[PDB]
Amino acid sequence: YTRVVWCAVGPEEQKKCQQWSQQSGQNVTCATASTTDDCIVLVLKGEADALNLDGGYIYTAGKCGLVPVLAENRKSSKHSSLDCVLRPTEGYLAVAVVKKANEGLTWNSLKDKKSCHTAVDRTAGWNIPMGLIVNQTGSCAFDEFFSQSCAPGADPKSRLCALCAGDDQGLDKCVPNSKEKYYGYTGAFRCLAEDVGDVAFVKNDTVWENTNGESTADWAKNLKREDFRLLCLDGTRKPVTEAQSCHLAVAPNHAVVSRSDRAAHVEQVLLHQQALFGKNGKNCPDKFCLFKSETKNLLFNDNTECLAKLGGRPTYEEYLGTEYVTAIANLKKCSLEACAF
Ligand SMILES: *[C@@H]1O[C@H](CO)[C@@H](O[C@@H]2O[C@H](CO)[C@@H](O[C@@H]3O[C@H](CO)[C@@H](O)[C@H](O)[C@@H]3O)[C@H](O)[C@H]2NC(C)=O)[C@H](O)[C@H]1NC(C)=O
Ligand SMILES: *[C@@H]1O[C@H](CO)[C@@H](O[C@@H]2O[C@H](CO)[C@@H](O)[C@H](O)[C@H]2NC(C)=O)[C@H](O)[C@H]1NC(C)=O
Ligand SMILES: *[C@@H]1O[C@H](CO)[C@@H](O[C@@H]2O[C@H](CO)[C@@H](O)[C@H](O)[C@H]2NC(C)=O)[C@H](O)[C@H]1NC(C)=O
Ligand SMILES: CC(C)Cc1ccc([C@H](C)C(=O)O)cc1
Ligand SMILES: [Fe+3]
Ligand SMILES: [Zn+2]
Ligand SMILES: [Zn+2]
Repeated sequence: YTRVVWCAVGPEEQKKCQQWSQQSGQNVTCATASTTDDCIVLVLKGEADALNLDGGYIYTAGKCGLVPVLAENRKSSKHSSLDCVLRPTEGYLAVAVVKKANEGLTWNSLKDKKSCHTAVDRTAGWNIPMGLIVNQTGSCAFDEFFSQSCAPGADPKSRLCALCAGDDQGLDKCVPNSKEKYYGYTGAFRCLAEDVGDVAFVKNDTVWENTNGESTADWAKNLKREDFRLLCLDGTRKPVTEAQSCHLAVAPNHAVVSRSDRAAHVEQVLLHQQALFGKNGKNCPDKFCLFKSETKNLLFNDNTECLAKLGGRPTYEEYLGTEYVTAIANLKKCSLEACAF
């Protein structure tokens, strides 16, 4: 059935998509929206087929009837010569990161500091750290906990957007797409590295990928792992090598979602597209790589080894788990079941 329309979020994902579209022979084409929620509406209307989503957005989409199709999978220590496509996903570690030089900042003294978040509604950037903090303060006024924030996706006039920079020209401040300089895993870690915020809520991988030479980006060239600490829930501070034992939670991997009636077809095309543009793919290193965009995580995370079949044919609830779903239900109370569209 066998053409797929991919939904790109913002102009740089559009660029990368049009490139993929060309190389694929128009087997994949591109719709673009300004936000993930908008791409979710395109999918429901049937005007696009699929896009890859963080867990907090798999929640939104799943209430509207969309279904997990294929999950991002990275380099697992355990689970050895099992083919990547069939290997269970591990999850990723959500962490809070601070500068070592900012002595005496711990989980217990976050109040009134400056924070950097991936975007409103994302797992490691928003849902986990704010669900914890609402639980802890027994208060729904998360908008008043940090003194200033960059939380792309909140009111550009509020203090939740005060730290956001916008694009090259200072436009589009606090849009939840990669035009916002501090958007996403990479933008929130940048927000911290340049000392705009005191704390970044990212995942474990982000600190490694942008330190000790792994990046090459001008802001990240000189960043050293030993210059950062993770904040643990018991009040302590650990080197970034201790994430197994100092994280806020383990997150379900980003996954491709589609409308249930398109799922089989979307799944077939993507297995064949990764055969060509994935890690060992026929055409990757030389014509086109799907999982590469210079640390920008465009369409897919740059560390993705493959897209993996699911097994258990899970619903979105089962995919996310009862642990994670009740956390979001509870947090959403502050802002009991319906498609928000
Ligand atoms: C913030 O606090 C709320 C309220 O405590 C957390 O939601 C609550 O989560 C618990 C445990 O995950 C749910 O209870 C039960 O857990 C046992 C353990 O296996 C299980 O056997 C039961 O099936 C049940 O799920 C409980 O429903 C839920 N409570 C309410 C009133 O909603 C939430 O996890 C916390 N937020 C974060 C992000 O930490
Ligand atoms: C565009 O899509 C079609 C359908 O998948 C591809 O044409 C098929 O290629 C497969 C695998 O190489 C063959 O075994 C089929 O017999 C072909 N026929 C069909 C189903 O039409 C084509 O490979 C795709 N093009 C690119 C460059 O990605
Ligand atoms: C935190 O993230 C880093 C970055 O992904 C993980 O380290 C990588 O681990 C794989 C094998 O598991 C190695 O092949 C890579 O060379 C490592 N990458 C880098 C950039 O150093 C690390 O394992 C994660 N830590 C935990 C505890 O999950
Ligand atoms: C660790 C992460 C990748 C996911 C994860 C955790 C639990 C479950 C089951 C269905 C559940 O917790 O309800 C599924 C997936
Ligand atoms: Fe995420
Ligand atoms: Zn844990
Ligand atoms: Zn099931």
